[PDB]
Amino acid sequence: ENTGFETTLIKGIEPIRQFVLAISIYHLFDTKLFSLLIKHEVASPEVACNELGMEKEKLLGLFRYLKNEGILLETIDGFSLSKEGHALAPFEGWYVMLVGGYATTFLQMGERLQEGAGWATRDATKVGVGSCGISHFDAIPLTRSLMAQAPGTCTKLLDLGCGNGRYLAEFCKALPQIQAWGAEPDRGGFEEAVDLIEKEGLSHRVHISHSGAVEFLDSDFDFEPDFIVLGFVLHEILGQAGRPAVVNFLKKIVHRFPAINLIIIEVDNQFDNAGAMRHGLALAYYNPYYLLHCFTNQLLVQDADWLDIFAEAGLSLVTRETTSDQVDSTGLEIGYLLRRA
Amino acid sequence: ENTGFETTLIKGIEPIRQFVLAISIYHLFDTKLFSLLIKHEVASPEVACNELGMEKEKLLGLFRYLKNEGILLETIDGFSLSKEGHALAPFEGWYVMLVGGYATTFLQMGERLQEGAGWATRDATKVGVGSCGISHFDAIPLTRSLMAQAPGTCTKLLDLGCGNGRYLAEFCKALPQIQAWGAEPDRGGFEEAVDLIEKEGLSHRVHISHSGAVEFLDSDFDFEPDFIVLGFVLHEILGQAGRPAVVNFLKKIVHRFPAINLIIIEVDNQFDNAGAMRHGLALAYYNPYYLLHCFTNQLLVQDADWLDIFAEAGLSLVTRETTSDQVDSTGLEIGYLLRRA
Amino acid sequence: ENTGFETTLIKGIEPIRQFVLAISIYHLFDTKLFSLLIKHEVASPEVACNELGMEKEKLLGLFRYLKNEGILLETIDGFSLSKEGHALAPFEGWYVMLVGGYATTFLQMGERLQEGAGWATRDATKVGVGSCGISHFDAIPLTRSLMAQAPGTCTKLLDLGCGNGRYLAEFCKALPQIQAWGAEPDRGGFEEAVDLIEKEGLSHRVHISHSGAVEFLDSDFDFEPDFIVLGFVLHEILGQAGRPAVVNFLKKIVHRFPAINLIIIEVDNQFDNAGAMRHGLALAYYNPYYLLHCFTNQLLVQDADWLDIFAEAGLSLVTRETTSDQVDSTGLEIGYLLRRA
Amino acid sequence: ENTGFETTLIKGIEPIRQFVLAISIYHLFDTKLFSLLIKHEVASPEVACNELGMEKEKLLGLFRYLKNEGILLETIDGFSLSKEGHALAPFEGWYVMLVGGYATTFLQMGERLQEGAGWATRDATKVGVGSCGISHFDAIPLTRSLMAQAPGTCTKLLDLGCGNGRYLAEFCKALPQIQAWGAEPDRGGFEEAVDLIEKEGLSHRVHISHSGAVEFLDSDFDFEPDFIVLGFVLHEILGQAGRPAVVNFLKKIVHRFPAINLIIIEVDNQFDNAGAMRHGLALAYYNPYYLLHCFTNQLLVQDADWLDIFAEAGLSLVTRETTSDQVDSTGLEIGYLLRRA
Ligand SMILES: C[S@@+](CC[C@H](N)C(=O)[O-])C[C@H]1O[C@@H](n2cnc3c(N)ncnc32)[C@H](O)[C@@H]1O
Ligand SMILES: C[S@@+](CC[C@H](N)C(=O)[O-])C[C@H]1O[C@@H](n2cnc3c(N)ncnc32)[C@H](O)[C@@H]1O
Ligand SMILES: C[S@@+](CC[C@H](N)C(=O)[O-])C[C@H]1O[C@@H](n2cnc3c(N)ncnc32)[C@H](O)[C@@H]1O
Ligand SMILES: C[S@@+](CC[C@H](N)C(=O)[O-])C[C@H]1O[C@@H](n2cnc3c(N)ncnc32)[C@H](O)[C@@H]1O
Ligand SMILES: [Mg+2]
Ligand SMILES: [Mg+2]
Ligand SMILES: [Mg+2]
Ligand SMILES: [Mg+2]
Ligand code: NA
Ligand code: NA
Ligand code: NA
Ligand code: NA
Ligand code: NA
Ligand code: NA
Ligand code: NA
Ligand code: NA
Repeated sequence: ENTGFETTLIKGIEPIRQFVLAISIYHLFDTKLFSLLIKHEVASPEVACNELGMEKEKLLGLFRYLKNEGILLETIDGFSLSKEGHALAPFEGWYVMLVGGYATTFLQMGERLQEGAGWATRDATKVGVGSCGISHFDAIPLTRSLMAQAPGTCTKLLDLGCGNGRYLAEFCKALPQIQAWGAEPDRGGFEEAVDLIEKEGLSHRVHISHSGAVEFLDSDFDFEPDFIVLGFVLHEILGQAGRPAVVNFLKKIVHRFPAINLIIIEVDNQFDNAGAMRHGLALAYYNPYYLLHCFTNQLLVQDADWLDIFAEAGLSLVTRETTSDQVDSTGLEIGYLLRRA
Repeated sequence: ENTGFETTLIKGIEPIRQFVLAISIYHLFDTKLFSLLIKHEVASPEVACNELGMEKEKLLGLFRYLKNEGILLETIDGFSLSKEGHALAPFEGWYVMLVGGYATTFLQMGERLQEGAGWATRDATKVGVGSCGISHFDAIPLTRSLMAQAPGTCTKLLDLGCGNGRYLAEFCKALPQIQAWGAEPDRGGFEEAVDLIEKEGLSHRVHISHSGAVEFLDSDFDFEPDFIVLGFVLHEILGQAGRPAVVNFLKKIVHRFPAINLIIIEVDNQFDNAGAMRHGLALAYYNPYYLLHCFTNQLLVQDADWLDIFAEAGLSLVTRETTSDQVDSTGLEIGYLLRRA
Repeated sequence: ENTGFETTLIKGIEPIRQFVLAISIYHLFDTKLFSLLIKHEVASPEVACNELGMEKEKLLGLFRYLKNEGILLETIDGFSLSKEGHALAPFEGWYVMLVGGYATTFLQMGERLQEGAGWATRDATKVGVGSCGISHFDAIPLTRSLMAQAPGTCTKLLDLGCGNGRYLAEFCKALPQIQAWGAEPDRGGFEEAVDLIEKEGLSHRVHISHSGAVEFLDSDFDFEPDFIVLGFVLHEILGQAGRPAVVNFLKKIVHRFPAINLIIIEVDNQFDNAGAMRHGLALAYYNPYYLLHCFTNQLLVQDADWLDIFAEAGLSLVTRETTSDQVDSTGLEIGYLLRRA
Repeated sequence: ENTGFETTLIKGIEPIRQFVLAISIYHLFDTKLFSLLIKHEVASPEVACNELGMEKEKLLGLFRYLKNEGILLETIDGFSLSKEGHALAPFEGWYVMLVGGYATTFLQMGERLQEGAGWATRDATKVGVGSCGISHFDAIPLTRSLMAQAPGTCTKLLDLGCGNGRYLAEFCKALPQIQAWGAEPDRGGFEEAVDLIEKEGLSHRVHISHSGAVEFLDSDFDFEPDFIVLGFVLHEILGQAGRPAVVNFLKKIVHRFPAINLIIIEVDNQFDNAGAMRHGLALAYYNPYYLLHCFTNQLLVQDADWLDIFAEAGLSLVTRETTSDQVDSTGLEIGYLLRRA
């Protein structure tokens, strides 16, 4: 009979309905259709196709799908972002990072669970670009707050694992005296960083290198940074190379630059903390973030584990802060301002 | 200031939270962890790992993620499906089809929108296995209803595009006189069909061929089916080969078997019908289904377009029915019972 | 142990969380706080209190509650409507009708289920005001569409069960030549109608009477309307007085005004129609609407039952239409344009 | 044109859809229909009507409404609780308290905001019965944990503001040696307490008095309790009588019983704490709870304010605990075990 089955089916596949919506919103941003709709206000599929070099029948299908979900409006003149569509604008970075960067990673979990199957891969170009977009809201203001509390003023800034260079673009625009250097090991992210710096008119003040963090510190250069930012990069080194390697890397930084101010941003691993995981942002963001870190070659640890690593590396904590409670009130994103002990 | 940003962020990325949940539920089913939890009732990560050949730290991460979402319970003895987890059991086919089969397809939409980029690919093995799982609820009962209304009793059944052979397994178990033949062009789906038929003890009554529908009808065989089922296959032929090819294929069927009863199941294309698209199942299932058909080499048309194709092919409609309103009340899934005019 | 109980509790009481939010949004509109926030942009509790004659500690509690739900933003200068709060503006009529008018009705259902307990009461003033607010979107445009299909021109309009007189105000602003008369039996609704007509500068063109529909038609007056509108009033007469009374009332209308055009708006009773009840607006609005109509002295019947009543009353159907699919695509709200047979 | 209005309307009035569902679930429990469906498994409206003395057409309306929402299933034999309906069972206390006890309170907020309008009323019988139902999960296990940490053994227990006496029934069933006395000032709650104690076969061990807490301590009796429980009652006395009255009341307790162990359960007022208010249970339960406490004659204060009151009353804190993180992980429900300083 299957009595009452349909009502249970509609609820049972609600995650699938939102799964397709999340990928469709990601493409709406990533293909620049979102930016096109903002600029044109109303655009026919023909006009959007001519501008972005797309095929009309496929574009009309995406637009009809989004209109059925209320993201777009359709009039005789074409399609436009609805109020709900416009409201998505600030969240671009989260879609780019988690869908663009990590969709393949989540899809690989079944095969990667097998004994000896290795780490799930990701699209590190989208992870870096998306992460930088998110950092505009949480990590960049946290880094700015920590920088203002250091005894010295920043004049030469080094950002290792810089993604598309958004921290350097924001700090340099706000603080005109700064000269900066970013290192990004992902080739795609490195190319986006060189492009962003050029587009912002900062190429005379900011250089980007295609390099990993450890290899950059082992390389030869005359730049003498007074600040180094490690935004969510130490846990990647921790997973990739191990704890002794992280301690040695931090020791190398203060051996080479004894007067440097280090700003480290990390996520506290509270995956197994029942109360922390009930916060709406811990469930929407941190729960999938913790899951992907169990399948990739990256290792999140607790606030106390980081403090112990800093002590072992011969670093003193100047101050520790979490993000503004207006953007992320979980207390899981922590910034540390450190100096040589 | 970003005043009130976090509350908007939690709602803004709700599709991403459910996107990861949908992929995680898909793996819970696909890896056989769901079946293991049903059998064991409670299982430690060590016990599940030993049984399925998995790695404990990755499995513990998936289990902790699912426990945070309420799908699993954790006690000192291990993990178990919660009431919410158990409730997911009937929906396996939808997760396997839409996530397993079509996740890559949705992820390809951005690149496939470009002029000349071609059709998005899919994992046709998962599409066929998942589709057969869904058909247990909607299309198999619809096919059974249409078969009972035909003038002749079924003795030799041909199922073209059979997936894992679930229609043949269900009809043969319920109707012991039937001999059946299935054709599935996807190698993976064909192998699952041979395995399912063997596991059900039906290899003496059901044969499966690795073949497409048109090529199967052009092949040489002595089998004289009195019923042919085309469950969601004509729209694939329509997209792949065009309307004249579909008409010629239908004409070939009644030329070769003039007394045959044809049962065709298709989805009515009402993507642009405002009222139809507000039904909860049209939004959860048919909206993403219509979207994927704009990006793959398959073409959905309306009920009237199908009736016109049948008239052109020299077929008469015996009866037309939609699915039981207890499982799918949209009126979009339509079954046609046809014979030679 | 209550293992995993909290996650089930948060979902289990989700209807209670939204129950309080719905009442709070209703008060935000009804107390004029919503209009105050629109005008001031930002207001401290002190400023809102002084303007509306409210108590600061209670107002701060409502504001903090709404801020936690994201309806309001709080800055050093005070509270403001968020983008989410602004987006609620068009829905005022639904909150005023279903919460203001019918909260007491839903709350009485437990006691009214008892044998001989009678009909649940409602706040008919809020039902009329709220219903008129809703009608701006659905029923007024439907009435306008039906009026344009009638032969001749409207010069004298009679609206029986007019609520706050919104149809008369809207029709008088679009058709500056018409004179109008409204009858509303609820004293509160009648007083709101006299006030709305005066505020719109229409008192020289529109008269309102405190009267029921049947009693108005039995009264003495020289007004010769060429159009009579019965917007969701016949089913109230049907419940209150019975089917013979409705037929007699309709007969009386065309006996007194043989050349009149009648426009009747009614809701088709499809409470027991599985497919109809899966539409998102059927669940959000029509399911509670049907429930209220089982506990109040009002009777909804099917489209065919209305057509039979019109035939028995000696009326002929000129045309029948449903609402625009841009506002209500259920097909449940039906407008009939009738004349004497 | 109202382009795309319907999709915005369905989301805009989602709180109203859940508002009606919450009231309907409350009645399903309160009228004993939920218990009837559990016992019968399947019941026709006629059978439920005959058993509970209800009217068939109204009951059929409630049942059809619930079936459309998936709470009930309908077969030829009648209606039954679906899996979703069965899953509601543990949450009865929350529906009885917040809907039964406080629906009138939320509905009065608009009028009670006016200067000099006084405190909103509530149905204290439903608040006490509902609160006791909730306490089975959170506060009773917390009280049991605190009792086990006190020196000696409980033999005489006094519960002031006992509601329906559920703590006394549960403590008497787990500790068969204890005698108990409860005081409840609400007449309805007092009568439910006398009935519950009798139904549990505990009338020879447990006495209930119709009295407030302060008046009970001022009355004459020979009972010498070694434990007194004040479960969510001190904040009611605080609002009703003021801080000096609460301090005097606590002083009176240890003056009369110098060796007594006091167990006080209170909710920490973190209404204005951004991070606390993002927890799913803080939004679902504590946000409406805080709102009700701004409109009723009850005052919630912070953990530090309670500790200060205890110090001023001459009490010393033995231990302080929050609820099990399996049921309530907000840290907002706090239990204090106190003794004379
Ligand atoms: C999570 S993203 C953070 C980007 C940026 N720092 C921010 O805070 O938004 C981590 C970045 O570090 C890069 N990365 C990974 N391993 C690294 C390594 N060993 N050295 C330097 N960067 C690394 C990744 O490619 C990626 O761009
Ligand atoms: C949507 S699934 C439906 C499976 C099954 N008939 C059912 O109703 O559940 C479509 C199936 O047809 C197969 N198919 C695709 N093109 C085909 C063709 N030209 N001939 C035969 N089968 C085809 C696919 O590989 C897939 O297994
Ligand atoms: C659902 S409201 C509809 C108001 C308005 N016609 C509209 O379409 O928005 C029904 C109105 O009819 C009024 N009413 C109820 N019984 C009536 C009667 N016997 N005669 C006239 N009006 C009646 C109610 O007081 C209420 O104002
Ligand atoms: C929130 S209920 C808590 C009931 C029970 N103690 C529990 O923990 O579930 C508060 C109860 O205290 C009662 N109450 C209110 N004012 C009181 C007073 N001054 N003295 C005693 N009880 C009071 C109310 O009637 C109600 O039954
Ligand atoms: Mg990382
Ligand atoms: Mg297909
Ligand atoms: Mg009505
Ligand atoms: Mg209280
Ligand atoms: Na981040
Ligand atoms: Na890892
Ligand atoms: Na299907
Ligand atoms: Na296609
Ligand atoms: Na209406
Ligand atoms: Na009625
Ligand atoms: Na409580
Ligand atoms: Na209060």
